[PDB]
Amino acid sequence: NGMLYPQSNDSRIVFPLDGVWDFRTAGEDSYPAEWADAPLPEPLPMAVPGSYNDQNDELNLRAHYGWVVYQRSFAVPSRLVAGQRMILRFDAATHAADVYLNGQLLGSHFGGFLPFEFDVTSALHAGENLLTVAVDNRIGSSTLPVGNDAGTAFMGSDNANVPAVAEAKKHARRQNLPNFDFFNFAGLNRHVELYTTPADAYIADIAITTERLDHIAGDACTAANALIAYDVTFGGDGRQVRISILDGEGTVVAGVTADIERTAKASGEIAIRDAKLWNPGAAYLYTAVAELLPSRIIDAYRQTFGIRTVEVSGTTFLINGKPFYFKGFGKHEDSYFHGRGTDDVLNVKDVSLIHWLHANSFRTSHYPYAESMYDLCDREGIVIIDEVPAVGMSWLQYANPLVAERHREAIRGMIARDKNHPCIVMWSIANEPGLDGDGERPRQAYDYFRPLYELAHASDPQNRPVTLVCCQNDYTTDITERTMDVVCINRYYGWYNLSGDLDAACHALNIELDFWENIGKPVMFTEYGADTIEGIHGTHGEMFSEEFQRDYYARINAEIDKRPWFIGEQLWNFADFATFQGIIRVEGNRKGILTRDRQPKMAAHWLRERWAGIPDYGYK
Amino acid sequence: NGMLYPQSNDSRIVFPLDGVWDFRTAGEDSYPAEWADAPLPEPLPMAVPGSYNDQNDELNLRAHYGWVVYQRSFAVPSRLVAGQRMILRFDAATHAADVYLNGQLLGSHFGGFLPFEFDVTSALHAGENLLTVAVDNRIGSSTLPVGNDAGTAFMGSDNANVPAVAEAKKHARRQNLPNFDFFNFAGLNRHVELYTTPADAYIADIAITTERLDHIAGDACTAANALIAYDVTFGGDGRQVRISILDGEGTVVAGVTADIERTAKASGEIAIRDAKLWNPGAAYLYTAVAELLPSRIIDAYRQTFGIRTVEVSGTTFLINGKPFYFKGFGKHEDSYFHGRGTDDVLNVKDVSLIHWLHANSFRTSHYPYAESMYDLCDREGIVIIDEVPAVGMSWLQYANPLVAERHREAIRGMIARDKNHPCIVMWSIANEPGLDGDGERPRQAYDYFRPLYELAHASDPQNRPVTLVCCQNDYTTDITERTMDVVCINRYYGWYNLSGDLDAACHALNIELDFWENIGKPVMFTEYGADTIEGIHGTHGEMFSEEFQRDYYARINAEIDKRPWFIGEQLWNFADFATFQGIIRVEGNRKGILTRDRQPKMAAHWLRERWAGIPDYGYK
Ligand SMILES: CCC[C@@H]1NC[C@@H](O)[C@H](O)[C@H]1C(=O)O
Ligand SMILES: CCC[C@@H]1NC[C@@H](O)[C@H](O)[C@H]1C(=O)O
Repeated sequence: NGMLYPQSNDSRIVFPLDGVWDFRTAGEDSYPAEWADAPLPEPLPMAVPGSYNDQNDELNLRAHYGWVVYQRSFAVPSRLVAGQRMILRFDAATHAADVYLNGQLLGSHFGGFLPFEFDVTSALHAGENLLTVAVDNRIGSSTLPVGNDAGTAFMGSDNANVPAVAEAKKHARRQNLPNFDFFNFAGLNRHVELYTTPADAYIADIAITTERLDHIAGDACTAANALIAYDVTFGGDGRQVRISILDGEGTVVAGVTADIERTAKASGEIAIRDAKLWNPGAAYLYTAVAELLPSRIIDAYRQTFGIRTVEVSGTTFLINGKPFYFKGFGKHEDSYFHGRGTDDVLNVKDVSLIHWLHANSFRTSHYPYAESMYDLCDREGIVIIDEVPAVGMSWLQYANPLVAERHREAIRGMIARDKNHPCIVMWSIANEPGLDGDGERPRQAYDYFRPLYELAHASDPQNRPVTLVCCQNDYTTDITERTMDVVCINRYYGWYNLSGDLDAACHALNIELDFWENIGKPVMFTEYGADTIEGIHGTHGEMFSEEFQRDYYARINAEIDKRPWFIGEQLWNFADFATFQGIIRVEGNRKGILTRDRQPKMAAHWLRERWAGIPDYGYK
Repeated sequence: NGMLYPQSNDSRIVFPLDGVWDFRTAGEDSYPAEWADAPLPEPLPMAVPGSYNDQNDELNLRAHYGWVVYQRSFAVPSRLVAGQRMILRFDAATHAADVYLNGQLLGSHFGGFLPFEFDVTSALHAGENLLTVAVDNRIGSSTLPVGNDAGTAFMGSDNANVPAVAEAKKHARRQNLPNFDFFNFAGLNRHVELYTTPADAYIADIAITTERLDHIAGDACTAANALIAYDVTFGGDGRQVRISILDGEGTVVAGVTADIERTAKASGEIAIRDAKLWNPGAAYLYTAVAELLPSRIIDAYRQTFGIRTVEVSGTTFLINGKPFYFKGFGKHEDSYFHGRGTDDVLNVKDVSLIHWLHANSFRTSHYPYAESMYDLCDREGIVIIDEVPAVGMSWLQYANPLVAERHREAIRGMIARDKNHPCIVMWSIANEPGLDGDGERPRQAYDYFRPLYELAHASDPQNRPVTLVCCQNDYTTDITERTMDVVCINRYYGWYNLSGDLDAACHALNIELDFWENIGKPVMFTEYGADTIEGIHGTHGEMFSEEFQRDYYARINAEIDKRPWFIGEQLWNFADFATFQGIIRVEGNRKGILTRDRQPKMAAHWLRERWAGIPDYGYK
């Protein structure tokens, strides 16, 4: 269950397999398996970590449907692998992968945004090893994220009543028809690495939780006492593990030796006096060092963590007992050449931009992000809402067992991967699923999503709040959204409806706000905004002008400022990003307050000014 | 019936009233009557001619609903008006106007794109006169062009199932909701002028027709004989009119004195040996000089005309017996400050650009244009399809008697105004009305449009072909379009349907072409294209890129080149233009092959190259 990021120390080594690989496109629903037995014939180069779609302009890989095959060779010293447990880890293969080492099928995986790994101890041999990875990009009614089995993509245009169109449609080249509004970037989007652990016994998982805070200071910089819990899982086979708590300076401030009881596991509590707390805008990180004892040390892992509590109370969102207000946006892992490929230069820059904007939070729309981004936000005091790739769901999916299991897999996998991050304060179990309507549809939606709500609570040892990001819908027939711990709504009053009319937009918004006021839950925006082409200007800003985006946020935010129970503003989007092509997508989605090259539109400056005057704690 | 453009000569003088007028906005359905009786209080400046909407950035006149009031003073010498018939002419007031002179109501007009005039002989007085013109911009279910009485604008976005939206809509500020895709620019869009004729008897109308051509030369530059007919109508009250035919150099090549028979009228035929013909790309113009005789002259008018025949024969479009092929586009009267205001600098430039592109034609989508543009195309050899403002029509309109009468008025007015232009070769009686479907709808559409088809043929002394520009629809249930003289179709395969897929788009296109092949009518594009933001580029062009627009025209035109019965390609659009704001309109409509500033996109260069190799005659 545990998926700790590979670590190098005295008992463990990591050997990265990133770089320029060999690559071939394959079939719509098959690939030659014998490609795993020998070097790929006439291979293309493909850098990895990264989407393959924008890495070859001779081909149109954005149009590709089905399989591609990655391959590379590697060799490591035999003396290093000797006596060790050898693990091959893929941080992300989008969406599904078959993995071969030296002609042996290691196995397969479907989750496109969460890591998976194989024990290759027996599959490895000395000298060059041949690693072949088939990657499947196909989406459909049974995938998460959801694809359409026929018809059009989102916000796709059609003239279905024209006989010639209907006929041509049946012979059209097969394409992925996304059930979501971002491009279906595929491939080895994140790192690949071989790593080592001891074979006989090893640390397999670590969970650190903040259990209680005693006498929190007025500024929440400290608590007189913090009670934290540890849970270390072991693999392999009166054994003991030593746990040391290291502060920001490397000083051991607490330590305990715990017994390993048998799934071998050691668990307990540690009291830390005058603990320095993790807050938005003021991060502080400890390290929990776990050492498996035989004075010598058998295995070790260093787990970063932060000491803080999260509690929804009435209409407030309390971090360390302080009423927090979200300032931020939905993001995407999206950039010009990498596509969905992870880029830590871009992560560092983006985090700096979040600081520049005086934002304090974002959501991982619409899939778990690269792990490094969470580490970065841990050390930079930026709060995260962590979201699974459950986007594009409707009633067709709720009756599908394979979908349900993949959804459960995504939730359990995300939380297993990300549980230790202090920056994460809430889980999102879906984005914009069908929840409303008449007949039994709302009840079917509820019956589908509640056990997933409960699962997220059961899987998270910190028991953070759980939400579901709700599309603009009939809130009166939706019976699911109101039952989340925090109500997270996507609303586009004045854009997709009442278009360009901000007075009417604010009126409508206020009507729905009056509804939510009676619901009595804490409520936040997780999306709202307007497509905006930088350089389009007007003295009276119309849709697509910079002025209109600015005016839009000014009016809307002026309205939500009147509601004490409205605890956050996350807009759409942080930055322009790539989508499936269509008549409403001007070189992708342009609701970014920044361009795709991270340059500030007028709205970004305005929002920066507003957010500079809004405190993380006590705004409402 | 006659609306000859005001002319200055020995018997007539024209006094233009253009310039900077006084201006005030008024109410949604009224204006202060005392504004006609005295100078406007606190007036704004407003240039005439021009739309008022973009002439004041302090106000948001684009959002204006209802009335505005223009006003100015003028004085003319008493000796000039003495004994003369004084006529006040408005080339265009969009859409409806009330006109007052010196506190007296002169009268009213509906129809925003055709001229009207008043006899002000008795209302005029010496010294300063006060001219007040109230202009109404409102469109609705009974206007041409058609507005929507509720809901959203044309190609607008909605979330009607959201209760807050439905409620907010009921209280939204009133706006014109166009059922058409161009901005509702209003005001005194064209010139205003006072002019003079003799009072006792005067020339009221002239019609020149090319009756027959005998032995047209091989190069169509001349005919051995041309039989032309004249029809001169008189107002006022053994009288005679002399008609002299002047060639391109002012030489009298023919002349006759005809009797005026009483509704005073003179009518007859004139034979011209070795007549020089008007052709696309090779214009030649004569002048018919009509002089009312009492050596002295009572009245005179100089009517330009061109000698040429137009005949649809089977699937061919014959100009002077030669099989013509349309190369061009729909245009708009649209520019950055003038809006729909006439601008002859821009007309001259645009005509030069039509030459640069090696185009030979355009359609006056979607309203009759300023008269000067037709004169310009007369002298520049550019062919025109003349179209009434019957755009946005559906079955709601066909049952409306007022709409039917306004439609007949538009047809009769357009043809009465424009009959003498040799450049005009075809009438369009509507753009994209509802024609298809099931039940009685196709029959209802047919029964509405056939008498308008017949009216257009009866009103035109030249009896030019008549068409109806058809939207992308179910061509199998449409029973109206196929009965037109030329089949003019608007098709957006690959843009509004089968989006981005040019293979499927061409396949669908070919299916419908297979349908039209058997109809046995000549068929042409009057619209097709793709919104294109200049500067957006891709190696594999996606929707909104320059490359995609280029590719679009390349593939589609490659398909229509295979059809001998396909006699023309008019794309959409000549240049980017302003629309009502909405989620598919990136600062208006961007399907222009030129920018709004008349700069060429990649597609323009490609089309220029293609059209350079396609002859006006004999391509098919
Ligand atoms: C469904 C309407 C809003 C929609 N919400 C989810 C995002 O993934 C999209 O980008 C956003 C948009 O259309 O901008
Ligand atoms: C809805 C069919 C297309 C439409 N046809 C009429 C033109 O007035 C519009 O500009 C054009 C467009 O959307 O580009």
